[PDB]
Amino acid sequence: PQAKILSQAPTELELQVAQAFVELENSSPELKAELRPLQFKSIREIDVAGGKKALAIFVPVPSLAGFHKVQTKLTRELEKKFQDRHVIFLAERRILQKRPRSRTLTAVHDKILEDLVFPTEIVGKRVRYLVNKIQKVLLDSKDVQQIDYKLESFQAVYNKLIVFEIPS
Amino acid sequence: GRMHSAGKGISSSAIPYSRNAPAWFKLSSESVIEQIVKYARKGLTPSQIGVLLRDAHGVTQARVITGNKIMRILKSNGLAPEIPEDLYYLIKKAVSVRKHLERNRKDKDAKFRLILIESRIHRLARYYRTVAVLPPNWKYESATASALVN
Amino acid sequence: TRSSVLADALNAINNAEKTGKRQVLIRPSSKVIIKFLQVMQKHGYIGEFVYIDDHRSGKIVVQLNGRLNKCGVISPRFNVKIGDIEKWTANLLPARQFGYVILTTSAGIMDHEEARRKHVSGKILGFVY
Amino acid sequence: VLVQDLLHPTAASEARKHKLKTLVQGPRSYFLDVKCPGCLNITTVFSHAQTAVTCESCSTILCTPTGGKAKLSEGTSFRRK
Amino acid sequence: STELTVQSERAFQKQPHIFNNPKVKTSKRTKRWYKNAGLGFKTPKTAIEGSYIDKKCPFTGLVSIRGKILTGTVVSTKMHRTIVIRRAYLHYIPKYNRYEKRHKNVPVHVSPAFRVQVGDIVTVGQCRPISKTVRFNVVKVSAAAGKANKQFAKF
RNA sequence: UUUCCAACGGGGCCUUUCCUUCUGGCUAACCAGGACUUUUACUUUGAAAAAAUUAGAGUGUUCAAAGCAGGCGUAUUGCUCGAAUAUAUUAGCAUGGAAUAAUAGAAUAGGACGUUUGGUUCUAUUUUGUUGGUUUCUAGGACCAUCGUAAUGAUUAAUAGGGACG
RNA sequence: CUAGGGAUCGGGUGGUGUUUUUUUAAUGACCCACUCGGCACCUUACGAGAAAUCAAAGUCUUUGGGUUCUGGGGGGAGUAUGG
Repeated sequence: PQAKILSQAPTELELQVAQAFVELENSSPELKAELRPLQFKSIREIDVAGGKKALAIFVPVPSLAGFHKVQTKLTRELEKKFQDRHVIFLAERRILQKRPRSRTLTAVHDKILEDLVFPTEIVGKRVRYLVNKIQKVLLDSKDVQQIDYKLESFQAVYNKLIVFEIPS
Repeated sequence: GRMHSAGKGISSSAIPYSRNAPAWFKLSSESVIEQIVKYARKGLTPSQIGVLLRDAHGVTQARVITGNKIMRILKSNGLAPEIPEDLYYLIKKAVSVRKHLERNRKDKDAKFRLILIESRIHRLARYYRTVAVLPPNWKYESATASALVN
Repeated sequence: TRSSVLADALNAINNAEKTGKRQVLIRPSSKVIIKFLQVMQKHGYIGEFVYIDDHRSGKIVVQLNGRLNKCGVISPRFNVKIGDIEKWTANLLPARQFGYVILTTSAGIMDHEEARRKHVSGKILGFVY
Repeated sequence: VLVQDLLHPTAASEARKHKLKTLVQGPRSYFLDVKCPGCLNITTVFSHAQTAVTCESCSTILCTPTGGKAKLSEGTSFRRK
Repeated sequence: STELTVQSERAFQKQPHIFNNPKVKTSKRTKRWYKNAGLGFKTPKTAIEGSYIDKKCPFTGLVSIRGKILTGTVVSTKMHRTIVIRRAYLHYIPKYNRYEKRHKNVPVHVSPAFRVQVGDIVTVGQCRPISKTVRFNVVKVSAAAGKANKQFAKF
């Protein structure tokens, strides 16, 4: 949980899985220049039924623009070392002395709404009332590469702080 | 429901749910921003910019893949227009009507068609004095509604 | 113009129920109308409803069982004291032992008897059955 | 209408019925990524174009603008999506 | 206008009974009596460090603050050392359960310590009667223009 | 009242639900102390609303309309009940309530989290030695040189309008 | 918002779509469908109205989407008077 490629914002669990934190500055010519600047704040494991923990990796905001070009590859490269545990990269957004309007308290987790998955976007909320209780919200897609199979932990991820029935 | 026209109309630009660049367009935001900056230094009105080079270079809009809208673009460049895009071309309509007003004197609908354009320029000058993008000392006038476009 | 979206609500459901539907598509809609209809579902005059969303106003679909005979906005949205809600009962309600005017107030939105229970009285919204 | 939610209708019944009247809004027209007969460079003109495309190699006007959608000069290779 | 060395009137404006000591001349060089206005008012720093006199200033002169305090917006500063505010309110009628827009003009004396503009927001307090119309005196200027000093130099 | 099954309430707290900072009584229960997660419109609880009118105990004025009057033994030299409350919006004065309508912050980031640092207005409860010309470190505000800070500001593009072009 | 329609006209599309002929569906125009604009029609009237009738002269005693101007029995009288 120690070593190298962060700017030293530590948590007590970084290195038991993460050769990407130690030795992908060694197996990369230019992902060397990509992973080495990046930070992440903290790591929470969250139990979903089956002894199945999701790791809420608190990546900051300035590590999403080029990180989208490696999130297609890295979410299964910790599925190559530890299994029946899961990696989900979350970002942190402003709650809105003097406070503005734009990204207030639910628009905080409106960009923590699409960012369970990538890259197929959204189609809209479908919120049920007496079955604001179960809160349907759907997507439309072009492809399926991290939607439609790991979503049944993502159901338990979101609605405490795009609910996961999607007809392709 | 139209003002000043008494008709019904739908001139459509509708937008579906998804916000970000969905499926196929492979450029970064910097590429389309520098494309719009290339377009902006050509020195034309933002209507003429969009109508050509949203249509000839695969640009979707100037807000979805770009992020900064066009009048925000030009004010970060030093080429922000005097009176932005629409009040100018409504003064251009006033130019056309007032130059036809003295081709022939008794074109009586031209007296009626200037009033509607003049009224909409009054509303636009008043709204642009509201949010303080027009300076509130100058007032729109017919003695400046034919020497300010051409 | 839809000066009151809450008015060009249930008038639409008048034109659905009097014309005999089971649903209607309400667009626009607000949290005014959303909590209005949550209050109506809590009373169960109308049945289940769902808010579906766009990146525009939004739509609501209602699945009642008929018991919505008439609703209506009581615009302009008069401001009422505690004793004066009971004036507004006997003007425009069927009988004493049922029927609800509802209210927006600084305690949110609730009918005039929950106003009598939770001991305020605020601005009018409509009458519902 | 009797008993079906309007997430659950016959789907494509209102799909061509003037985009915004549908259950949500979805635009009518389409994108094309096509290449000219003068460069074989992918020149994305919009389907309902309003601009007469000068070629990127030649000066040939490779489309003529019309209402509805525009009228291209022949020699443009099409493919799907 | 008044040209501090403020004695453009026929009679020397001064603080009454305050006595600039002429025999002893030493490191004092400022004998200016000022009072708190009461009620938690920050005194204006012109009044501490000014040469004007204004008998009816609530910070330097022989008036007092009592009873009422009133908000509003300025209008018509074309008098001298006084403004007029106008307060809008909604009269009530129970025939129709409805309201009615009305306004009232209050002619209120203003200090030279504050400097105002037609359209600001004032807070005034009641005083002893000053003239026929005036029973008030300007005591707080909550100008809410919006910082247009260099706002036109915009990105 | 021992009390098994569910139901109506708000609170202590919690699943980013800040519910704050401020420390002597102190080892936040609550009392001084610096800012509120903005100000009006609205409403809720007090207070002011003269007595006489209007509503009502109780009183066999013989019922009453009235009236606030009066009842009881060994009448042995006395005993003893009263003369309520309801009401009266705006305006005015106090506090929450947290919708509605209003007013908009942070488009310069010449701004906040700045727990930061040269420098500016400073400074005497002071300790100075008793009291006043000559001083600092120094308690308590602001910014330029100046960058460290968390999640740094663009609520929509309307089956509402205004442009362009076809 | 609802009926229910075969056409219209102003636009947009082309069916292994039918013929003169650009070459089966080109110029144009068609059967079958589909869209918004203008002009109309007639049905059962759910709703009305006193009634002729009205898809709005509706969703008003189950009375409140927003806003403007008029009427209070007949006359005398749109008369006098004044602006």
